[PDB]
Amino acid sequence: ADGVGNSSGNWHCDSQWLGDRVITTSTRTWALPTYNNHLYKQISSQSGATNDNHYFGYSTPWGYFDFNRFHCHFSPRDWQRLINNNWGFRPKRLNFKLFNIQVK
Amino acid sequence: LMGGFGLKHPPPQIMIKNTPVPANPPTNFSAAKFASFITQYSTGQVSVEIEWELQKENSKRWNPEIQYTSNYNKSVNVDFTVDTNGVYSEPRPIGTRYLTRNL
Repeated sequence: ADGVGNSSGNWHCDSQWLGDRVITTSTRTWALPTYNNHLYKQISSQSGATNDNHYFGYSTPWGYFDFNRFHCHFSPRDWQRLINNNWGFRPKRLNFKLFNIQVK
Repeated sequence: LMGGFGLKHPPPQIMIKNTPVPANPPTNFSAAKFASFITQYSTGQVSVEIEWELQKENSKRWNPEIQYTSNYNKSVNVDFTVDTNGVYSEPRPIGTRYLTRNL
């Protein structure tokens, strides 16, 4: 809904402390390659792998986004504010965005 | 210059004394002042409540900041605590300047 010359988003990295809650936001730049030539391939453990290490599965051309580490969402100073002042925390809701996409 | 806030109208002085209670006067009038008083003292309870306004830290620095912390190493006495004899002590002169700000 923009076209070639209009940005589809802005960079929001800040953290916000309302004191009952904290809202942390992270914006990053990513690069997505073509994985295994647009192909679904089955993968499995080789011969000579021990019984414990055998596996069977599928690799896909798709990539995925993982924010599941804390330091993604918290700076070391924001982490300090949390751990020094608080007896506990839990996540409430999240919001995710992809924007300013470029295919080269 | 020792520190604190300068006030033109600081908190007022609260003054207290025990009212004199005379001992038994002579039975004939004497205009001399009484030097003879019933020995007494007073005890009681005193409450002080101050409301303090705070200025929160807005800093954007990435790295952590110096905090005032207790030491985790074991010790005979806990700091800022009574001893075995019931004596409260303060180990160090804690100051108020830890968080940082740009000029």
